[PDB]
Amino acid sequence: IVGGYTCGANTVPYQVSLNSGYHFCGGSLINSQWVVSAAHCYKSGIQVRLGEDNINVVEGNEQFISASKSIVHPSYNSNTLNNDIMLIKLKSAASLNSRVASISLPTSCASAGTQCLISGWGNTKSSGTSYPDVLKCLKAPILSDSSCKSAYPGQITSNMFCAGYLEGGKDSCQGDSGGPVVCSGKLQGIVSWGSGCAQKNKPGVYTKVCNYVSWIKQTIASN
Amino acid sequence: GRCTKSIXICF
Ligand SMILES: [Ca+2]
Repeated sequence: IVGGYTCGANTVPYQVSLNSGYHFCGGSLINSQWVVSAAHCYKSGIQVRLGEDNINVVEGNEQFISASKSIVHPSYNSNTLNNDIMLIKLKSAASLNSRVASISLPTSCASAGTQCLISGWGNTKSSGTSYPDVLKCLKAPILSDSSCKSAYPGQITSNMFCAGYLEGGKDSCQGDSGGPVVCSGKLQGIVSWGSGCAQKNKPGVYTKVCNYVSWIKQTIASN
Repeated sequence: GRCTKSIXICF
């Protein structure tokens, strides 16, 4: 997260870190057994780390749970990044408490201008590389269809949306992929892609979770 | 260029 702020320990209790001997992506807890992340974050050997603040220190409140299923959307296209969503099933149910909690799925799509909270342990610099120990947060608005397509012509599908700031300086970045965009208590977005981070006229692009609620429910119910 | 925001994919 570039241009954001320190969230504070466990203030984003649905935020998880995906770990393979290092943090490589985020995710969002949607019930005691299931995490939503990005399809492009798929790999073998994922350990889900819940209740994290400082990802490099055992502070208390952590739960480390192996992924038992990692389900990439069958129509994920690795070239266009359309359908960039993955469900992870935890080997055992997380213990839910104030510091580890699920986030609600949307009942409808959000509109342009709606403030959202984007969080993660990604790069904090738009030029070069600095990775934080603690969770970073950013408040960012959803952009209109017209500004999103203007920014990225021929690239925005119906399953994507833009959020952030066209003036530059504030964005998600490398290491934030898979993490939450939460708007009025609903998981509307998954950190997916963009041209660089926090660049002028190049906002972040996010998987449009409201298009996948039915698929998520159907997939969980059958697994 | 467009890239995913994972550690450590660009197009
Ligand atoms: Ca920790």
